[PDB]
Amino acid sequence: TMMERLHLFPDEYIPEDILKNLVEELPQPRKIPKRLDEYTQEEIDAFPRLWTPPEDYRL
Amino acid sequence: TARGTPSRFLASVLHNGLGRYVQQLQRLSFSVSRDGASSRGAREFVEREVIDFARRNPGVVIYVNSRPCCVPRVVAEYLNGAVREESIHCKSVEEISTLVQKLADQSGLDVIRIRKPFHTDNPSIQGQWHPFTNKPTTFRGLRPREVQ
Amino acid sequence: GKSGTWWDEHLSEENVPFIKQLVSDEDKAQLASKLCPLKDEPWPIHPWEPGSFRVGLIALKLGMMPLWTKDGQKHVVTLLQVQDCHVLKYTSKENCNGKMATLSVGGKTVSRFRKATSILEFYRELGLPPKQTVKIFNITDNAAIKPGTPLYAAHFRPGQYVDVTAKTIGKGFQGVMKRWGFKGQPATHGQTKTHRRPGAVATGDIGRVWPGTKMPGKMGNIYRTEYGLKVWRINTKHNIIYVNGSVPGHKNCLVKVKDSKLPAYKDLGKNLPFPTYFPDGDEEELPEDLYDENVCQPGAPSITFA
Amino acid sequence: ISHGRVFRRMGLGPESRIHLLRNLLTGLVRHERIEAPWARVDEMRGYAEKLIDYGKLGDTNERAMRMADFWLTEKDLIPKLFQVLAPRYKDQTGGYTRMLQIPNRSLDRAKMAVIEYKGNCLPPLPLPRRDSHLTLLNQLLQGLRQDLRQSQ
Amino acid sequence: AAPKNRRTIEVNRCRRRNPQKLIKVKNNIDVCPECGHLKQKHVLCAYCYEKVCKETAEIRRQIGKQEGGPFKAPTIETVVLYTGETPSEQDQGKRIIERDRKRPSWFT
RNA sequence: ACCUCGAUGUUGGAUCAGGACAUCCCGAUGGUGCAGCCGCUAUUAAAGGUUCGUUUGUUCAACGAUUAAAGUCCUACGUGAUCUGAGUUCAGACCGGAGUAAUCCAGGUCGGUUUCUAUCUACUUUCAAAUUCCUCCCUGUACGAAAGGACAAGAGAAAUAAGGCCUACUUCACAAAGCGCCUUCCCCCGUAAAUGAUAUCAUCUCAACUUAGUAUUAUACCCACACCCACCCAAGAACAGGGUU
RNA sequence: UCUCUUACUUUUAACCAGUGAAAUUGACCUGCCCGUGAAGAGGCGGGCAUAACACAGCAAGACGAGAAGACCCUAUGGAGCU
RNA sequence: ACUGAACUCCUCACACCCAAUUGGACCAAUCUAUCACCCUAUAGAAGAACUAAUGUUAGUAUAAGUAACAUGAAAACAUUCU
RNA sequence: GUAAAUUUAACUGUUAGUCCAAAGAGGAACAGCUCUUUGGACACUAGGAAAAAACCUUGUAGAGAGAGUAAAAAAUUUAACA
RNA sequence: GCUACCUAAGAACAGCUAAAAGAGCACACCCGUCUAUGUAGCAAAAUAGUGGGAAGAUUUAUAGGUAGAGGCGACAAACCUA
Ligand SMILES: [Mg+2]
Ligand SMILES: [Mg+2]
Ligand SMILES: [Mg+2]
Ligand SMILES: [Mg+2]
Ligand SMILES: [Mg+2]
Ligand SMILES: [Mg+2]
Ligand SMILES: [Mg+2]
Ligand SMILES: [Mg+2]
Ligand SMILES: [Mg+2]
Ligand SMILES: [Mg+2]
Ligand SMILES: [Mg+2]
Ligand SMILES: [Mg+2]
Ligand SMILES: [Mg+2]
Ligand SMILES: [Mg+2]
Ligand SMILES: [Mg+2]
Ligand SMILES: [Mg+2]
Ligand SMILES: [Mg+2]
Ligand SMILES: [Mg+2]
Ligand SMILES: [Mg+2]
Ligand SMILES: [Mg+2]
Ligand SMILES: [Mg+2]
Ligand SMILES: [Mg+2]
Ligand SMILES: [Mg+2]
Ligand SMILES: [Mg+2]
Ligand SMILES: [Mg+2]
Ligand SMILES: [Mg+2]
Ligand SMILES: [Mg+2]
Ligand SMILES: [Mg+2]
Ligand SMILES: [Mg+2]
Ligand SMILES: [Mg+2]
Ligand SMILES: [Mg+2]
Ligand SMILES: [Mg+2]
Ligand SMILES: [Mg+2]
Ligand SMILES: [Mg+2]
Ligand SMILES: [Mg+2]
Ligand SMILES: [Zn+2]
Repeated sequence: TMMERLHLFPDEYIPEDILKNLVEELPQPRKIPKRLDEYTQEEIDAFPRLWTPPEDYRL
Repeated sequence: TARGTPSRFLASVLHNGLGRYVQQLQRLSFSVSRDGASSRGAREFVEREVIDFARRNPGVVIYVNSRPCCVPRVVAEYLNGAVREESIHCKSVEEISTLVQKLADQSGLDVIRIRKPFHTDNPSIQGQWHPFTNKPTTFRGLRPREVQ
Repeated sequence: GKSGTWWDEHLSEENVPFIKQLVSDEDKAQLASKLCPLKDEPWPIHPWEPGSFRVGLIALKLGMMPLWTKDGQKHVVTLLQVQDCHVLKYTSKENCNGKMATLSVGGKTVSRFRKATSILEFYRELGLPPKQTVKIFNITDNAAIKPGTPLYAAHFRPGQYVDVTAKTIGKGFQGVMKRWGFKGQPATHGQTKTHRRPGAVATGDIGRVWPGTKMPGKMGNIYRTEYGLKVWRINTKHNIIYVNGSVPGHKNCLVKVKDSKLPAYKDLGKNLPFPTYFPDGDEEELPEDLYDENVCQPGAPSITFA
Repeated sequence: ISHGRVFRRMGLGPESRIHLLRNLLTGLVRHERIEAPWARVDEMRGYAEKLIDYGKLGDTNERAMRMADFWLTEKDLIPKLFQVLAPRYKDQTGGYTRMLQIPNRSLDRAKMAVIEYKGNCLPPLPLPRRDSHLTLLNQLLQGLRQDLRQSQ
Repeated sequence: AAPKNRRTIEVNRCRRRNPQKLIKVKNNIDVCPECGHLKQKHVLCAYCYEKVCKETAEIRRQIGKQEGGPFKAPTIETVVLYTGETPSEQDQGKRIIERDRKRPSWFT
């Protein structure tokens, strides 16, 4: 019965009734570690440069 | 065993302690044998202690029937209508006095399982718990994933 | 309460042939009313795409017959006759599984007096006499046909491969030897009442017997599907198909025949009439018999090798 | 497995089955009405019709004489068969041996029935009568038949 | 093979009282149009069949009285006649069996 | 000697097999004292198969003819309320021997009763997606010095196993069957290689990645809620099911 | 006998009516896998499964039933025989 | 940091959780002596207490409405037929 | 520190025991293998190690819908080279 | 009164080939070699098929006799009322 009370869905789509019954969207446990493209460039300016590479290096 | 016996909830009979307290016992029917070794303790009780017990609490009525019987009995009827009959066959004076005092003390409700021994009648004061207690409201009552 | 009743309980002696004649003329006129589907209001006919699926038919196993080829060998054919075939209802793609649309197809005609109420209401709204069986054909939506159209035996063409399906012949509660083909015990070297027993059924450690164990039980009334039967010959006057080989089920049952699903015959359907063969809009009458190029015809010069 | 297998197995063999049907058929030719269990009267009706056909074949024919000599075990019913029953059925082809169920035997509760040759100077069976023409459904269908014949 | 434990009364009541073993109510019964003696459909009424079987036994008794001993089996058709009821002109060559009774009002 | 002597019936054999891979073959890879054909070894792979007879009771064992193969082991040394008792476990007797004798032999032989009507669990179509051999071309080519003799691609035929059928043959006949006929469709991963860092070379990657490399997010059966006395049936133990226009 | 079994008849068998046993039975509301345990679990631990009820088969299990093992040992228990 | 016992504390009362064996206090039914007289008391006595011995007798269950068991056919119930 | 020991009179019962730690002997420096010694446990309650006799905590008995504690959860990931 | 043996007086053995025969085939009869059914069965040892003897050391009816430290035994330690 407890598993009958549980409704899971594969994507963002939820039917209209179950969207109408909702209360209190729960916070997430994990933190979604925020990949480098989204770092709001002032934060990249805030973090210091740690090392001076030699000028004759090709990478 | 508790599953094999009935049960009641803890309650007073007619709200005794709020207003005035009343003695919940009405009658005490003593049947004592004239001759007989089975009722010697009840014989000495009727001689010496029943008059002082009757003067002790005037609410109860005491009858001494003085009948030829092999097993002397005391019949106690309470205010709400219950009847509890116990035997005083071959007991001392002290045990009979303790028995009739314990009969005079208790109320007529049945001696069964007492089942959660407290009877608060307004159990909540600040407001009983519902699932929207300790849950904050949001602006214009919008549910999650709502558009307007 | 209510007693059981049937159609001719309370009729008089005079009214029964009138009632039979009336309903026979009525449903014969109903069957003759749908004879011209292309001039009524046909659904739009689409050309053949490489990934499509057409509807099948429902035929009746008449019997079997030999048939010889031009190189001398003998093949045996099964005569399937399409008596009265009509598409019944069209369920769209989003209403069954979301994958492929379906088409309902009805079999040979039966009496109105022996069907249920809802079936009679369904056929009364459709306008046809009731059918004996109803099968489901998964099609894609470019081959949707109007419900109530007729289906004929020239839907198939000589040289093709069809898959046939029916209820096989029931043999009842059969023993283990005739069912699963086991060997029994020997006959006379001392054996005591064990001539046809299954013997051991499980090992000694497990303390049970497995679910998939072969045991005595009922056998032979179950749908089986015969795959990849070549069609040799088409007879248009009596609407008879000539498949190759044997077909499951006793004679005069009903079979469900559609084009094959085998991967070798994947896209051979370009030269078949695709919505369905229509007897009106061909503008040319087909012959009475259509033959493959390798089957020896009846009127033939009686082949001599060289 | 008995697909298409006529002739239910009656006695203690085939020969006792044919002897039982022979005795029942002899009783039918003699008494013109017979009560016996249901499968037995079914088989005996199926045989009695073709016995009447061989009686219709004629008296001088030796093959019909051999069949009547085999099937009638009292030897007086052969003039009866060739001179009473077969002239009576000279117009009809196969409509006879009317068979109807009678409820149950008393002892072992077996399904009984009664067959009779037509003609049959005995009192008639209480046959199941079809419903009358003057009832409600029949009068409505009679109105429909007259209305459609007038419309045609 | 032997039982390992005795079946209870609960298992026995669950066996011998299910709807597969109970006697099924039948609804084929109606009244007979003559004499109303509770016939069944598709089956001849027992009272009327008893009537015609009694009268058939009486007619066969008179027939056996007319035929002497065994093996007579006459070569002409028969008719029966009740009290009064003279032989009609079609019933000349037919054998006559007259018992003694009125012709009952169902035998025509 | 830890349950079992108020009984766990013992060896083989017949039917039915389930499972493990430390693999006999069919599949795919590395090395070779691999010129080819046969071979040896190592990795992966249990979907499938693993013959017919003689003798000894044999499981073992020896031999004949085959096949791609006649695999190991466990399952109460699988399975005796499914079967046999061939020896092996009595009562008779013979031979050799021990013993005065009665008697005996991990010596042999002839003969010697296999009882149960299923109470409980479990089970009683999982609807279907097969395997292998052989023949022809290549080719008498690649390979030697010659014998000998391949892969890969293409074509055709069968056998086994499964599912059905009666038109020819046959037992037999208003039926059931094989000796007869028809059909049978997708893989499976161990390595072989680009680019490229930690380590500016190189490096197939428990580095980020790119190909063989993934069959499948596979399709066909079956999916109409109640007319039900009675009759028939290719449907069927009863029940249930199909037809009665 | 078998390769390799098939058809038919009777008995048997299934349904209806009547009469109407026996061995057996601690109570059972009586499932599967792994592990554990007086060393082989339906009753214990962890998982899995799970609306109820007959009717007809099968014998893998209930260390299944009838015989206080007939094989082995003990008893200051018997008895036959020399 | 927390959970976690019949260990300990907390209110009350405290003789009230071992095999064989031993010690102690009570007690139902029965008869007798004396009391008692809607079933009791003081003493003596004993055929003085059954969830169990494949215990004996009697009743009824499960197996089970299961195994098994019968009557040749027609008919005038004179007879005939196989 | 404690309160038990000796003797006297009268008897029954135990005297076919297991596991763990240690010193040993036989065996294979094998066995849930056999035999002594020292100690503990079981054949007595409860909690824990998954169910578990012998491993750990804990013993003197009840009611409580109070509390504080004893024993009580397994951590590990590794091959380049001048 | 079954069975082992004996005694008194009885009874039975079709047919063919009969070599003369404790001869051959084969009835009735006596016995029970093998197979199948049955195992709380028809039966506390049967039924069906297949068998040996069947003019003699044959089978059998009646009555009597031999009894347990024994009787009897063409020695199976066989039988002596299942
Ligand atoms: Mg066989
Ligand atoms: Mg047997
Ligand atoms: Mg047999
Ligand atoms: Mg019968
Ligand atoms: Mg044992
Ligand atoms: Mg036992
Ligand atoms: Mg491997
Ligand atoms: Mg062999
Ligand atoms: Mg074995
Ligand atoms: Mg077994
Ligand atoms: Mg057996
Ligand atoms: Mg011996
Ligand atoms: Mg059952
Ligand atoms: Mg069980
Ligand atoms: Mg286990
Ligand atoms: Mg058990
Ligand atoms: Mg047993
Ligand atoms: Mg014993
Ligand atoms: Mg001793
Ligand atoms: Mg002694
Ligand atoms: Mg002695
Ligand atoms: Mg002696
Ligand atoms: Mg304490
Ligand atoms: Mg006693
Ligand atoms: Mg008792
Ligand atoms: Mg017993
Ligand atoms: Mg008892
Ligand atoms: Mg019955
Ligand atoms: Mg049963
Ligand atoms: Mg029976
Ligand atoms: Mg020991
Ligand atoms: Mg002789
Ligand atoms: Mg022998
Ligand atoms: Mg002879
Ligand atoms: Mg001897
Ligand atoms: Zn009537």
